[PDB]
Amino acid sequence: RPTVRPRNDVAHKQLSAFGEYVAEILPKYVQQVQVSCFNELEICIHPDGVIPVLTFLRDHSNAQFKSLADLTAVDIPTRQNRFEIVYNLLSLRFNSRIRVKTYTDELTPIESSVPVYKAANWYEREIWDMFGVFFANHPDLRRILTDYGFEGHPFRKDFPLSGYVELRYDDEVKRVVAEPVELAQEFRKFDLNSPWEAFPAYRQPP
Amino acid sequence: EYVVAKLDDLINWARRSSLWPMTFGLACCAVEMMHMAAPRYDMDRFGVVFRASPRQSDVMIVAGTLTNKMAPALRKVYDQMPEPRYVVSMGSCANGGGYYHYSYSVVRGCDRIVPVDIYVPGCPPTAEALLYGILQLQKKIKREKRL
Amino acid sequence: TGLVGLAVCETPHERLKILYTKILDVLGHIPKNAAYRKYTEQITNEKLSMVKAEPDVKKLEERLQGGQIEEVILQAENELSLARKMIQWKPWEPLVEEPPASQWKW
Amino acid sequence: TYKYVNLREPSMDMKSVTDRAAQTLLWTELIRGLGMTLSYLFREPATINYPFEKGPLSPRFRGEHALRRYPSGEERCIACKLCEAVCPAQAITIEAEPRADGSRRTTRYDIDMTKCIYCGFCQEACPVDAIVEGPNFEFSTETHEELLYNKEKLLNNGDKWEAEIAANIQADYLYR
Amino acid sequence: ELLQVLKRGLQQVSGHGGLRGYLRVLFRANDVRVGTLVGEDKYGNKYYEDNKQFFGRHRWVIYTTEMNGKNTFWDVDGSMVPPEWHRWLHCMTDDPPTVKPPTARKFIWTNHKFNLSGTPQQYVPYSTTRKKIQEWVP
Amino acid sequence: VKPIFSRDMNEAKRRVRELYRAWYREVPNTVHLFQLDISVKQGRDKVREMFKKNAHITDPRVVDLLVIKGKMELEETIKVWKQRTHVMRFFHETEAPRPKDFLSKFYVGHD
Amino acid sequence: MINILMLIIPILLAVAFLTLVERKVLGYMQLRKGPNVVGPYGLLQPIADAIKLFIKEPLRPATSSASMFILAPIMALGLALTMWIPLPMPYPLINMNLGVLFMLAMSSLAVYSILWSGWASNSKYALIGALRAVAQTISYEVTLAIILLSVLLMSGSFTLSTLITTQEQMWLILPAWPLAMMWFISTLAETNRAPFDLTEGESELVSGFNVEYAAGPFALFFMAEYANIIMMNIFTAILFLGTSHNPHMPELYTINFTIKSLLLTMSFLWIRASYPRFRYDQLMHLLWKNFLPLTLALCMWHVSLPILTSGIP
Amino acid sequence: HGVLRLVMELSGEMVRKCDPHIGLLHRGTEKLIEYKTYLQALPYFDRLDYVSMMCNEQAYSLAVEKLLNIRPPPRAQWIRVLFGEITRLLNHIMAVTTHALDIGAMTPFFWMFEEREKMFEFYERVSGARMHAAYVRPGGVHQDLPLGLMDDIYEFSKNFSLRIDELEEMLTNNRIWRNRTVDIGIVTAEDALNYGFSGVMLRGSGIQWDLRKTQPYDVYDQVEFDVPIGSRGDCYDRYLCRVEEMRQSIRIISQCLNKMPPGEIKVDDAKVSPPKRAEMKTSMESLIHHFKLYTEGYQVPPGATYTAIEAPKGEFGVYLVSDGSSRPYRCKIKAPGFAHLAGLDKMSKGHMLADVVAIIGTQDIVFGEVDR
Amino acid sequence: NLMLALLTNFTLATLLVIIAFWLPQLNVYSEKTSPYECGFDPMGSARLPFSMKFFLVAITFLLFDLEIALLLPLPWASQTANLNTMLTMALFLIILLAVSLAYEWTQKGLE
Ligand SMILES: NC(=O)c1ccc[n+]([C@@H]2O[C@H](COP(=O)([O-])OP(=O)(O)OC[C@H]3O[C@@H](n4cnc5c(N)ncnc54)[C@H](OP(=O)(O)O)[C@@H]3O)[C@@H](O)[C@H]2O)c1
Ligand code: SF4
Ligand code: SF4
Ligand code: SF4
Repeated sequence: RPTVRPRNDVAHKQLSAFGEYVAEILPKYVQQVQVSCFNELEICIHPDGVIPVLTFLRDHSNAQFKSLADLTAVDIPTRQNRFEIVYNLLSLRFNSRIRVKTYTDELTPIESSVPVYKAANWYEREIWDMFGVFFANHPDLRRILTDYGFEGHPFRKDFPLSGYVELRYDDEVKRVVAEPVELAQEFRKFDLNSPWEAFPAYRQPP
Repeated sequence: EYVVAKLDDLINWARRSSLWPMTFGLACCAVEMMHMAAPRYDMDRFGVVFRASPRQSDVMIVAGTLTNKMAPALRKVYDQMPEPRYVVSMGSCANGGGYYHYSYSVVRGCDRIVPVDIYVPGCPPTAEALLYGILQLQKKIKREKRL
Repeated sequence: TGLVGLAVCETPHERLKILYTKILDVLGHIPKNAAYRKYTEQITNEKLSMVKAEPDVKKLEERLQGGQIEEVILQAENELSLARKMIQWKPWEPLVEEPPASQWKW
Repeated sequence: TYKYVNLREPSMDMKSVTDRAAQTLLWTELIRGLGMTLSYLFREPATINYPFEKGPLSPRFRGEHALRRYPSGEERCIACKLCEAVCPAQAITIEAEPRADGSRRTTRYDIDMTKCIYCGFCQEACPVDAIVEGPNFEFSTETHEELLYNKEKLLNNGDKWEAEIAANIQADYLYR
Repeated sequence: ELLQVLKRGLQQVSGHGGLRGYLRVLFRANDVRVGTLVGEDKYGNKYYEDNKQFFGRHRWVIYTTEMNGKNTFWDVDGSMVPPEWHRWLHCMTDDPPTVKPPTARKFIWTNHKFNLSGTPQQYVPYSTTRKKIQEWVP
Repeated sequence: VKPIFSRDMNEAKRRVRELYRAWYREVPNTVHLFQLDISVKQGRDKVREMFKKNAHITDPRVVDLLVIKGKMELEETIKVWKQRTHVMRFFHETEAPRPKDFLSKFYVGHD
Repeated sequence: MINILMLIIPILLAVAFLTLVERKVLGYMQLRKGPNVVGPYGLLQPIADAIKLFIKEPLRPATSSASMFILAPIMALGLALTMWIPLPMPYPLINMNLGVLFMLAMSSLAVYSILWSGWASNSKYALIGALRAVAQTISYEVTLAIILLSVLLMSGSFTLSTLITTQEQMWLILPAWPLAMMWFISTLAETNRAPFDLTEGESELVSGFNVEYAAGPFALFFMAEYANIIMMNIFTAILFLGTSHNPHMPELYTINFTIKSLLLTMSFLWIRASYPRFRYDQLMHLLWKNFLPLTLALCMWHVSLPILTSGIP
Repeated sequence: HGVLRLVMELSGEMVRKCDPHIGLLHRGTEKLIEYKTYLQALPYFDRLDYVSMMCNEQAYSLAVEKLLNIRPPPRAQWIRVLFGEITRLLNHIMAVTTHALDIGAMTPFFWMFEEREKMFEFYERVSGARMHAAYVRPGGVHQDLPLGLMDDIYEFSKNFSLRIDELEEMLTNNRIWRNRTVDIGIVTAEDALNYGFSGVMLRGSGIQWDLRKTQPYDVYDQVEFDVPIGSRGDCYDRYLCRVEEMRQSIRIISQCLNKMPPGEIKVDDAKVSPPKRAEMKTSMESLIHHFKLYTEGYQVPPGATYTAIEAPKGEFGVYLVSDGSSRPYRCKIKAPGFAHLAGLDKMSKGHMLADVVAIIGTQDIVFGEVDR
Repeated sequence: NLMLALLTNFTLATLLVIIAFWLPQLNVYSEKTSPYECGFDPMGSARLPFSMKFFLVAITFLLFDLEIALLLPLPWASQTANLNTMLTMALFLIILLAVSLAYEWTQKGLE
């Protein structure tokens, strides 16, 4: 392969040792499922204890990650449990990237990462705004990416892209800017979906 | 009769001479709005002097994307402007969202909040095309007060 | 001499040896059958022997740190806090919690 | 690699201390900074006044949209809904009906300038090369209605820019 | 050095126009410069070129008085100059009436039009489809 | 006992009451400090109709989530933030259609 | 009296024609073309602003105050344009019994223009630009009087007429070498277009005495604020410059005096473009902490000098 | 710099608590991309940031390149660094010019914007747009470099070496900057590491860490990189490192000019990258793949991927989650804008209102970053 | 006359205000706002103390300004009186002012 393959796997064997190392501790409280593909590692964590997992990977001698820089969340309605909070972690002394996930429906409150990480609270505000996931024992849960008088959560797949309240006219009122008007221009819903599966091995048995 | 008709053009000549813009740091359009101050394509004392403060300026240039969080903010700034005021909505975001438009937060076209006199269609609004936004403004000011 | 971080590199040897000897005793209180005690000990014992062998040279700081002794001391300073938190919250020794719903494929 | 911003004190003894103290007592280096813009005043400004002089450009440049036509009449656009799908803003709309008998080329063709981020995507996606982007700048309107393009017509009125387009496309085939 | 600088300014005023010509290039035109000219253009554009000065500059060019029906000498915009913007002023090196040949099509507009903006006979939106037809008979 | 949310079924009823007291004292304060707008008497009735729409009570998880959401949209004037008379106005002013009649809505042609 | 009316109308034009220099010289300092389109070299633009800002621009503040606010642009011009009267020139308008005392008193009274503009808006947003304008002026009034006293004891009395006659062979820049360098900084005590300056320009904070004011009062502020820059430039050209006197020919003095002032007029706009703002706290540390012990040491030095070698008017 | 609310709590004039009620520019790119294809979603990344153009899409395309597991052509890899370093000439200039304009300096803003307007000519000649261009694509690079660029880049870089040092003789050596910016918001401890600024800050002061040397993207480690790292966590050292980045940027550009393999611009696979205009008109297979790369385009292999390439401000932590279809359902651009604004709780402790402005400039919170 | 010189400048200055006051008039809507400059509704209504920070440095000016006024005899008094008797007294006031500023160095304040 000259232009076919991006990179050859050589560090993948060494990265697979990490997937065994945390699994050797073996908690039903923490571990569950370990997935590793394309020079990266992914771990999903039981909702009951997230804070003890975040104290791990930080400080530890063999794996010194410490920096819990990026914090994402997945919106998916296929499973019985809806949202999935995904932590993206990076090491500065060790030079490696690892992923931490949660599996619960998280309409009910989830454990916060503020005592472990100082910048995570700002990312926690993003999740509560866009999705509606409350963090227990969180200091100051302020709205950032939402309007001051906004109903619902602006990112959820259950509600339309245009939104319920979005159009703002000045109209007959001298200073008060309107909100209740809901009609917008037509977004063309593309019903395109190609026949035949593009990839082997990804096919699941019914 | 003739002195009255020429005096109205003399008042309009002052707006034809100089107009002070507002530094609306609203999006990427504001970066090209800074390129109006950049020497290669200049309106610096050609007819534009940057100073900010909505109370002193004559023309406000809405430079980018407006949201529902920004709709009450921009509205009273236009109200803080002196009564002979002109709004130049520059960019596709200012004309109805670059992409967006069918998005939840973005207000469509500025005209829903504040009325616009001169439209500039350019996403990356090229400084060459931006120069019309002030030159056509001066050309549009033709006649004020008949009686 | 000045360190890279805000924490100033104070001239103190055997200071690193105190914190590593402290954490070994903490581990031998509650977990013994658990792997958390057995796996952390072999890293610490290998690291402590390197300090005893090297007489205050920069090569001792170059052993799995390479940012002077001050940066390695910060890892040892927070080592006692994480070891005490691991003993307080039962997770390493106990494994009996519930599992999530069978779905993973996207 | 480490470049190091810290100088670790340039002053030491007698000669190295007094000259570093002389610049802080009076000015010297501020007068040296004053002389930096002195030479900048002496050199000519690189300024272009628009109503007479024009700025530099490129053979491939995107401005206002205009659709092309064949040398012996006929609309070059074939109506695919291709450029509609590529469009990230979805500014371009297309609906097609058969043209009298034989040929089947367009009925509705609106490109809204309320949207459009100017990608050159529709210029690249088009197999027949209908939408070719010209070096347009002058566009200013009173209303939104005057701004957004109607069913071809104004887009067909790109004939005043099609002479430049034919020269620009000569740099496009066998790319640059 | 000082004598040649003052002589260069006097020669520039003497070359282009004269006394009445120099005032027209000072009051109406922003920058006054003299050099080579292309000449041939639609309506009546001057189009000057072949000047050193600075990078990305091709002389004064100048806009024509009354191009189509505007009747303005004091007011000028980028609506001036025919299909020739792709050369001389920007991008291309070859001159539009001297070396570079314009391609014939017998479909392109012969007379160049200026943008109306506020003036009548401007841009307009229009419907396209005949839509669903409705019929009622007595 | 999953998930906690904040309180039990009976305790959740008094958490809304505690939130109600703080917001009932703010309607005289949102006129003098902010803007004149409408009225103090009509403002209090606008509060009561908001809670009546939300009144269901079936799960402690749903009720406690409304309290935290209530401690932001009604906390917008507690620590005094800018709303600029466009936010906080919950009731529609420029929206005048309220037709509920098979005879009324069908004449206007909808759905 | 005709002389007073022949010292307001041509002087307001000098503040008007300043707007050219404020973006022509400052423009070439930043390598950009300034005034060009409006006039032959943009010369019709400065007079166009008087038609622009007064006749058509209408604003009065919202919450406002009562009689004060509109009292402040009257206080701006009516205290800064009066400063032209005690000036020695070739010949002064009513030569004062003591000259520089009236110059120092009315300059501190001119500070009130930015002070009363704090109570122009009852809202707290405007008065932060006023409170900053207090400290950026209050400290520099100390040295402004002290450095004067060291020059005044060196040459003549307070009378401005004697300050012209004292410089017959050489300038006062050479004997007062560190003191002349101080009057490039101490002159910028008033809210002037500079790098040191005060709370008047935008940059970081909101514009002081401009955010509260309209266009018409706000336009009247610039006709006073930029007027003080010329005033300090002339005042430096009396205290430190002189060259020649000549009572027989006023023509030889008037040309020579203007060139000396115009070189200083460019120098403040040279300062404005070149350097960033000194910060509210650290401008209070330039003087008081660092420059006040230096000026007083030179004040101590200038007391001894007439006693050491005879120097009494 | 507009759109940063910053509600202040002052015990007098100095700041005790600073809570920025930001996210006012929330355009909502997250949910909007969900309904677009990979080729359709491309120019969004360019219009995310306001300063970086080719540094953006670079993080996005590499994520698609890691999803499809297809390497870009060797020529296209060298153009990506040549334009990856050219964005640093735009970003670090704005990190100085607008930052100095925020303080009160008038000259340096117009000293470098004449250079910047000459810099956009390189963008215009390489792609039809001025600022944001869909030039960087998952198929390596979209279009070839024209013949009138390589003569221009070398001519521009030769005159640039003196031009950058003119700022140092104007700003760094002056007493004004050494009086003001020194000792403001000194954060270098483990707490600075607990905020995670990635680019600058940690790189600017303290930890000797960068992705440019550790994690290669498209032909790295072969090109000699120089990383400026200061001593104190103050605003002056955090400014000096960016200027030292600019003086040690031409070295990368010059090495990119010397090392150029003549070959291919796009990948040979027509499943990912669209074929040539002359290629599609004659042969059949090319035109069908050209037709199918739109409507429902790329067809992405399923699986969650996370990529980060060092921005001149920080990191673009793009997190793509993939389905069978060519629509990427949800992605988050983890720009340093969220990380820098989070630090303002500690940065503004015991500081005046005037130097809080200086904190924004040194962090370079260009509010285009703050969206996701 | 000094009175006629000062009043003519003052009357011309206030007359220019009247020109800008009466000529521009068309409409005055409820459009003008309290804070302006940046926008949004004012969170800090009316007036609040703020204070502090420069309280010590401002007070010292009121104390120092009296001494500089007492230094004003120097160029105007030293003409008739004996210099040797004055030298000990004239410097004396300047010396003690440096002593007060030396006490100002040991903790200057919050400024
Ligand atoms: N006082 C009240 O509020 C009251 C009480 C009872 C009934 N009403 C009724 O309600 C209506 C209120 O209207 P209004 O007084 O508010 O309107 P208005 O302010 O007088 O405005 C009318 C507009 O029409 C134009 N216009 C009218 N006559 C014109 C003419 N002969 N030539 C040229 N332009 C002309 C004017 O333009 P120019 O300014 O450019 O000329 C003006 O802008 C009245 O018609 C009245 O019958 C009012
Ligand atoms: S129109 Fe384009 S350049 Fe302007 S703000 Fe919108 S995306 Fe940015
Ligand atoms: S412009 Fe081109 S791609 Fe679009 S419908 Fe017409 S022929 Fe097809
Ligand atoms: S340039 Fe882009 S946004 Fe504009 S019409 Fe073409 S594809 Fe659509």
